Amino acid sequence: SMENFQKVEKIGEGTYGVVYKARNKLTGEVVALKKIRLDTETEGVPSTAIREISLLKELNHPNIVKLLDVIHTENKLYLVFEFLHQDLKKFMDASALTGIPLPLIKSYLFQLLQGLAFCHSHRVLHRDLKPQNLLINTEGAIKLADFGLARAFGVPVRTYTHEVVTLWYRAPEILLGCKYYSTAVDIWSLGCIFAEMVTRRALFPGDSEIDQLFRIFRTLGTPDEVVWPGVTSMPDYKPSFPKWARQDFSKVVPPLDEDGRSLLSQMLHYDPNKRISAKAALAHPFFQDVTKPVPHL
Amino acid sequence: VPDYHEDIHTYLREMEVKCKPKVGYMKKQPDITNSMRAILVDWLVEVGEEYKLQNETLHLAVNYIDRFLSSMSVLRGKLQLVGTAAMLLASKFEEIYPPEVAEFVYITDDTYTKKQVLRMEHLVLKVLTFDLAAPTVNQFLTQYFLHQQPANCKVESLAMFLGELSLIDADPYLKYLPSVIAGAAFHLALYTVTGQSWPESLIRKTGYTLESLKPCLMDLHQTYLKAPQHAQQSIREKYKNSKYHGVSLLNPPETLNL
Ligand SMILES: CN[C@@H]1C[C@H]2O[C@@](C)([C@@H]1OC)n1c3ccccc3c3c4c(c5c6ccccc6n2c5c31)C(=O)N[C@@H]4O
Repeated sequence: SMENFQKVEKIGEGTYGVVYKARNKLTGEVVALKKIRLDTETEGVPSTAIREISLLKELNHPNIVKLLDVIHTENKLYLVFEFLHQDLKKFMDASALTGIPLPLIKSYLFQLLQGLAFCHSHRVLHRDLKPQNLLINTEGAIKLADFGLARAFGVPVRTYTHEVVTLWYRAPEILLGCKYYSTAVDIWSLGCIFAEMVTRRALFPGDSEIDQLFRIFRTLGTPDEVVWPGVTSMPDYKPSFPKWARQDFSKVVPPLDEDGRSLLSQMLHYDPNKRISAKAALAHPFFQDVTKPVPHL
Repeated sequence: VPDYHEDIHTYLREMEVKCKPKVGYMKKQPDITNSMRAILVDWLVEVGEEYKLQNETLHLAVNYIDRFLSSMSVLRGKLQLVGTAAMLLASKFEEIYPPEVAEFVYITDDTYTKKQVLRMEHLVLKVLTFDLAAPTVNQFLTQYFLHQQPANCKVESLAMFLGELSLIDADPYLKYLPSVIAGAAFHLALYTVTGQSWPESLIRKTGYTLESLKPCLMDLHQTYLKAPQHAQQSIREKYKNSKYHGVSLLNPPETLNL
């Protein structure tokens, strides 16, 4: 099964899976192989793999890393993905002296919003958007990767796993333990990523849930019933939360122009219902001049 | 969500055609019958209540079984193994806290081993080619519920009940898509409780009219009337619970007046 693939080098690692760069000896195609370990005398195929695979075979889109094949074996599960050259964080660490030019940021954002709107219109929540999960190729494409934490949602959603999204990119409704969350959690993460692309530092780098929350509040102001009806009813809302004033938005991400600030503020709306949808954001004036600049790696 | 309600509805309508079991598959199974299938599903309903699983999990598991049995010929002594693997797969897909494998082994009262369940889990995944995100009556119902003028918890629970009932009887119900069964179940639930009818706004959403639903509605109406008399009773017992507003105690209408 694996006889047509030739491992080049280890590339990364998950909880179950090890990821290698590999090459198809017959077509020449370079691919990423995620080797998932299976145990008979335990739990079987991990639920993360059950979701990643079944959700990923439905999501064929130019800005979602494509699952090419699943290779079976009574011992192992091999996932064959399209190969991309780096992740967004590594690109940012190497752009750390000059920064990322605004044309590229606009292109990346616009591509991400496309991939994200494709997921949501196919009832999939990613639930772990962060720059390490966003892969970039030498053509200037950026794509969503690691659907390990994703899930198929229902239309009025119901309650799903609370332990969700890497802290820094986690939305306040999850932080405040709402009964229900939806597509708006992915948009919140992209907002954070949008900000981080601009400055090359995390917007809300907290250490705990409360720390994360307070950092959000001190930047966007503490929410009340006016800005977010129901906030004081949230399960982990406390009346003793400090009341910080909302900051001038031009101080949150200083290099951003009016349109960017406008768009960022719609992605970071407290109230999940008013937070912009990925679909709606595609038409934002921020993108009026978007090209696909093909960077320099 | 409400920016994607319609996108999602459209997409589920295309997917329900792809994930449809074959209608005539029981004819082709030498060793099993509709009647044995009914027994399995009713057991799965009890498993569902025993482990407090989502109704979604139940609907998925049955979808996996019908699709598996559409291509794989199975012996009667192995039917419940298929069913256990399906329900385990469904739980891993849909549950926040799936029961562990030992719990699935335990519920089959030492019939099979852990190694068997896990090998069946694998074979099921291969047979379905990992296509687990199947649309169910449940997923359509939940969308149709958004069109209630006043939202009525009795209408909703009764719709789910009738939806669940249709999982038991392959004979008629395999010939209808999840979106059509949901339509029939919503109208029947609406009518029973409030005297209301399939709302005009759902005609615009789905393109289905009372006329297009009538065949399924004819079958579901009968299934509702004869429910207390069916050999399988776990669903009726389940929907006696306050959690489902005891809707299985409500009386069916004697006519639909169509
Ligand atoms: C930055 N984090 C990791 C980097 C490294 O391994 C990880 C585990 C992570 O990438 C998302 N990883 C995955 C995890 C789960 C599913 C798919 C992938 C994947 C793909 C790729 C890469 C990759 C390419 C170049 C350098 C490091 C890389 N990593 C991955 C991948 C890839 O090219 N396609 C896969 O979807």
